Amino acid sequence: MMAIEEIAQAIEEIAKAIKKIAWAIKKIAQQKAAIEEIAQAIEEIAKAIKKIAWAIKKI
Amino acid sequence: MMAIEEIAQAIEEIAKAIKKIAWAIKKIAQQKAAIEEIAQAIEEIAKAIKKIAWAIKKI
Amino acid sequence: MMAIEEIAQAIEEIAKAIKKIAWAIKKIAQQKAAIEEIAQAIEEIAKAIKKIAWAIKKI
Amino acid sequence: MMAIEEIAQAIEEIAKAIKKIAWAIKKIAQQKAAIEEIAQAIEEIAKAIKKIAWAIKKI
Repeated sequence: MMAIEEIAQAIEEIAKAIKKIAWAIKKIAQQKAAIEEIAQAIEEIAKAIKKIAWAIKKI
Repeated sequence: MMAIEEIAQAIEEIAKAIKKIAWAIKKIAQQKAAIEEIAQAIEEIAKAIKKIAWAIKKI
Repeated sequence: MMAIEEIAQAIEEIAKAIKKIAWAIKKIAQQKAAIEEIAQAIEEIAKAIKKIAWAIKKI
Repeated sequence: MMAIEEIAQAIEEIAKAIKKIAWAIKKIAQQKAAIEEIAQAIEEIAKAIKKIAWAIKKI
Protein backbone atom coordinates (compact mmCIF):
# COMPACT_ATOMS: atom_id res chain seq x y z
CA MET A 1 0.00 0.00 0.00
CA MET A 2 2.39 2.67 1.20
CA ALA A 3 5.17 1.40 -1.05
CA ILE A 4 3.22 1.96 -4.27
CA GLU A 5 2.23 5.44 -3.05
CA GLU A 6 5.90 6.17 -2.37
CA ILE A 7 6.76 5.11 -5.92
CA ALA A 8 4.12 7.44 -7.37
CA GLN A 9 5.36 10.39 -5.27
CA ALA A 10 8.93 9.73 -6.42
CA ILE A 11 7.83 9.56 -10.07
CA GLU A 12 6.03 12.89 -9.62
CA GLU A 13 9.30 14.41 -8.40
CA ILE A 14 11.11 12.99 -11.44
CA ALA A 15 8.56 14.62 -13.78
CA LYS A 16 9.06 17.98 -12.06
CA ALA A 17 12.83 17.71 -12.42
CA ILE A 18 12.57 16.71 -16.09
CA LYS A 19 10.40 19.77 -16.74
CA LYS A 20 13.12 21.88 -15.10
CA ILE A 21 15.67 20.31 -17.47
CA ALA A 22 13.48 21.16 -20.49
CA TRP A 23 13.37 24.84 -19.49
CA ALA A 24 17.15 24.96 -19.05
CA ILE A 25 17.74 23.44 -22.49
CA LYS A 26 15.36 26.09 -23.88
CA LYS A 27 17.62 28.78 -22.42
CA ILE A 28 20.68 27.04 -23.88
CA ALA A 29 19.00 27.06 -27.31
CA GLN A 30 18.48 30.81 -26.95
CA GLN A 31 22.16 31.38 -26.15
CA LYS A 32 19.77 26.16 -31.70
CA ALA A 33 16.88 24.85 -33.79
CA ALA A 34 17.86 21.25 -33.01
CA ILE A 35 18.40 22.02 -29.31
CA GLU A 36 14.93 23.57 -29.15
CA GLU A 37 13.49 20.35 -30.57
CA ILE A 38 15.21 18.41 -27.78
CA ALA A 39 13.77 20.75 -25.13
CA GLN A 40 10.22 20.38 -26.48
CA ALA A 41 10.56 16.59 -26.54
CA ILE A 42 11.87 16.58 -22.97
CA GLU A 43 8.83 18.61 -21.90
CA GLU A 44 6.53 15.98 -23.45
CA ILE A 45 8.40 13.23 -21.56
CA ALA A 46 7.86 15.13 -18.28
CA LYS A 47 4.13 15.38 -19.05
CA ALA A 48 3.93 11.63 -19.75
CA ILE A 49 5.89 10.71 -16.62
CA LYS A 50 3.44 12.72 -14.52
CA LYS A 51 0.58 10.77 -16.13
CA ILE A 52 2.35 7.54 -15.14
CA ALA A 53 2.65 8.71 -11.52
CA TRP A 54 -1.10 9.33 -11.33
CA ALA A 55 -1.95 5.95 -12.85
CA ILE A 56 0.30 4.23 -10.31
CA LYS A 57 -1.62 6.14 -7.63
CA LYS A 58 -4.87 4.69 -8.99
CA ILE A 59 -3.35 1.20 -8.78
CA MET B 1 -7.73 -1.80 -15.86
CA MET B 2 -7.77 1.80 -17.04
CA ALA B 3 -4.65 2.63 -15.03
CA ILE B 4 -2.45 0.11 -16.85
CA GLU B 5 -3.82 1.34 -20.19
CA GLU B 6 -2.95 4.90 -19.15
CA ILE B 7 0.60 3.79 -18.36
CA ALA B 8 0.98 2.17 -21.80
CA GLN B 9 -0.33 5.29 -23.57
CA ALA B 10 2.12 7.46 -21.61
CA ILE B 11 5.01 5.13 -22.47
CA GLU B 12 4.02 5.35 -26.15
CA GLU B 13 4.27 9.15 -25.90
CA ILE B 14 7.72 8.84 -24.31
CA ALA B 15 8.92 6.64 -27.20
CA LYS B 16 7.68 9.21 -29.73
CA ALA B 17 9.51 12.01 -27.91
CA ILE B 18 12.72 9.97 -27.68
CA LYS B 19 12.58 9.37 -31.43
CA LYS B 20 12.25 13.14 -31.89
CA ILE B 21 15.37 13.61 -29.74
CA ALA B 22 17.30 11.10 -31.88
CA TRP B 23 16.49 13.05 -35.07
CA ALA B 24 17.60 16.33 -33.47
CA ILE B 25 20.92 14.84 -32.37
CA LYS B 26 21.36 13.60 -35.96
CA LYS B 27 21.04 17.19 -37.16
CA ILE B 28 23.52 18.33 -34.51
CA ALA B 29 25.99 15.70 -35.76
CA GLN B 30 25.61 17.12 -39.27
CA GLN B 31 26.37 20.66 -38.07
CA LYS B 32 30.29 14.29 -35.27
CA ALA B 33 30.99 10.57 -35.66
CA ALA B 34 30.52 10.02 -31.92
CA ILE B 35 27.38 12.18 -31.83
CA GLU B 36 25.91 10.14 -34.68
CA GLU B 37 26.51 6.98 -32.65
CA ILE B 38 24.55 8.53 -29.77
CA ALA B 39 21.65 9.42 -32.08
CA GLN B 40 21.45 5.88 -33.48
CA ALA B 41 21.49 4.40 -29.97
CA ILE B 42 18.74 6.79 -28.87
CA GLU B 43 16.63 5.65 -31.83
CA GLU B 44 17.02 2.02 -30.72
CA ILE B 45 15.92 2.99 -27.19
CA ALA B 46 12.78 4.63 -28.62
CA LYS B 47 12.01 1.44 -30.57
CA ALA B 48 12.42 -0.69 -27.43
CA ILE B 49 10.29 1.65 -25.30
CA LYS B 50 7.48 1.36 -27.84
CA LYS B 51 7.73 -2.44 -27.57
CA ILE B 52 7.40 -2.10 -23.79
CA ALA B 53 4.25 0.01 -24.17
CA TRP B 54 2.60 -2.67 -26.31
CA ALA B 55 3.52 -5.46 -23.90
CA ILE B 56 2.02 -3.47 -21.01
CA LYS B 57 -1.12 -3.16 -23.15
CA LYS B 58 -1.24 -6.95 -23.46
CA ILE B 59 -0.97 -7.23 -19.67
CA MET C 1 11.38 -12.98 -4.07
CA MET C 2 15.02 -12.73 -5.09
CA ALA C 3 14.12 -11.19 -8.45
CA ILE C 4 12.41 -8.15 -6.92
CA GLU C 5 15.36 -7.70 -4.54
CA GLU C 6 17.71 -7.82 -7.53
CA ILE C 7 15.66 -5.11 -9.24
CA ALA C 8 15.86 -2.86 -6.16
CA GLN C 9 19.65 -3.34 -5.89
CA ALA C 10 20.04 -2.47 -9.58
CA ILE C 11 17.89 0.65 -9.17
CA GLU C 12 20.06 1.69 -6.21
CA GLU C 13 23.12 1.43 -8.47
CA ILE C 14 21.38 3.57 -11.10
CA ALA C 15 20.67 6.28 -8.51
CA LYS C 16 24.33 6.30 -7.45
CA ALA C 17 25.46 6.66 -11.07
CA ILE C 18 22.96 9.46 -11.74
CA LYS C 19 24.30 11.34 -8.71
CA LYS C 20 27.79 10.95 -10.18
CA ILE C 21 26.51 12.45 -13.45
CA ALA C 22 25.03 15.43 -11.57
CA TRP C 23 28.39 16.21 -9.94
CA ALA C 24 30.18 16.03 -13.30
CA ILE C 25 27.71 18.42 -14.92
CA LYS C 26 28.30 20.77 -11.95
CA LYS C 27 32.00 20.79 -12.81
CA ILE C 28 31.19 21.43 -16.47
CA ALA C 29 29.05 24.41 -15.43
CA GLN C 30 32.03 25.78 -13.50
CA GLN C 31 34.31 25.48 -16.54
CA LYS C 32 26.74 27.95 -17.12
CA ALA C 33 23.62 29.08 -15.27
CA ALA C 34 21.44 26.80 -17.39
CA ILE C 35 23.87 23.88 -17.05
CA GLU C 36 23.81 24.30 -13.27
CA GLU C 37 20.02 24.03 -13.36
CA ILE C 38 20.34 20.74 -15.25
CA ALA C 39 22.81 19.38 -12.67
CA GLN C 40 20.51 20.27 -9.75
CA ALA C 41 17.55 18.62 -11.48
CA ILE C 42 19.60 15.49 -12.17
CA GLU C 43 20.50 15.33 -8.46
CA GLU C 44 16.79 15.42 -7.56
CA ILE C 45 16.13 12.57 -10.02
CA ALA C 46 18.86 10.49 -8.34
CA LYS C 47 17.25 11.13 -4.94
CA ALA C 48 13.83 10.05 -6.25
CA ILE C 49 15.22 6.92 -7.93
CA LYS C 50 16.78 5.87 -4.63
CA LYS C 51 13.36 6.29 -2.97
CA ILE C 52 11.89 4.02 -5.65
CA ALA C 53 14.51 1.35 -4.95
CA TRP C 54 13.60 1.30 -1.26
CA ALA C 55 9.87 1.08 -1.96
CA ILE C 56 10.47 -1.87 -4.29
CA LYS C 57 12.41 -3.46 -1.43
CA LYS C 58 9.36 -3.05 0.81
CA ILE C 59 7.23 -4.76 -1.85
CA MET D 1 3.66 -14.77 -19.94
CA MET D 2 4.86 -13.61 -23.33
CA ALA D 3 4.30 -9.96 -22.43
CA ILE D 4 6.74 -10.01 -19.50
CA GLU D 5 9.31 -11.80 -21.68
CA GLU D 6 8.85 -9.09 -24.32
CA ILE D 7 9.50 -6.43 -21.68
CA ALA D 8 12.73 -8.14 -20.58
CA GLN D 9 13.96 -8.43 -24.19
CA ALA D 10 13.23 -4.74 -24.77
CA ILE D 11 15.07 -3.77 -21.58
CA GLU D 12 18.06 -5.84 -22.74
CA GLU D 13 18.09 -3.83 -25.98
CA ILE D 14 18.00 -0.59 -23.97
CA ALA D 15 21.03 -1.69 -21.93
CA LYS D 16 22.96 -2.47 -25.12
CA ALA D 17 22.14 0.96 -26.56
CA ILE D 18 23.11 2.72 -23.32
CA LYS D 19 26.47 0.94 -23.40
CA LYS D 20 26.92 2.21 -26.96
CA ILE D 21 26.21 5.75 -25.71
CA ALA D 22 28.84 5.37 -22.97
CA TRP D 23 31.51 4.42 -25.52
CA ALA D 24 30.63 7.40 -27.72
CA ILE D 25 30.89 9.82 -24.80
CA LYS D 26 34.30 8.27 -24.03
CA LYS D 27 35.42 9.20 -27.55
CA ILE D 28 34.03 12.71 -27.10
CA ALA D 29 36.05 13.06 -23.88
CA GLN D 30 39.17 12.09 -25.82
CA GLN D 31 38.52 14.75 -28.46
CA LYS D 32 37.25 16.07 -20.69
CA ALA D 33 37.73 14.81 -17.14
CA ALA D 34 34.10 15.57 -16.30
CA ILE D 35 32.85 14.04 -19.56
CA GLU D 36 34.80 10.87 -18.80
CA GLU D 37 33.03 10.67 -15.43
CA ILE D 38 29.69 10.86 -17.23
CA ALA D 39 30.68 8.05 -19.62
CA GLN D 40 31.74 5.77 -16.76
CA ALA D 41 28.48 6.43 -14.91
CA ILE D 42 26.47 5.70 -18.06
CA GLU D 43 28.30 2.37 -18.40
CA GLU D 44 27.28 1.46 -14.83
CA ILE D 45 23.65 2.32 -15.65
CA ALA D 46 23.78 -0.01 -18.68
CA LYS D 47 25.13 -2.80 -16.46
CA ALA D 48 22.32 -2.27 -13.93
CA ILE D 49 19.62 -2.14 -16.61
CA LYS D 50 20.81 -5.49 -17.95
CA LYS D 51 20.51 -6.91 -14.41
CA ILE D 52 16.93 -5.63 -14.30
CA ALA D 53 16.11 -7.35 -17.60
CA TRP D 54 17.31 -10.70 -16.24
CA ALA D 55 15.34 -10.33 -13.01
CA ILE D 56 12.19 -9.57 -15.00
CA LYS D 57 12.91 -12.76 -16.95
CA LYS D 58 12.99 -14.69 -13.67
CA ILE D 59 9.61 -13.19 -12.75
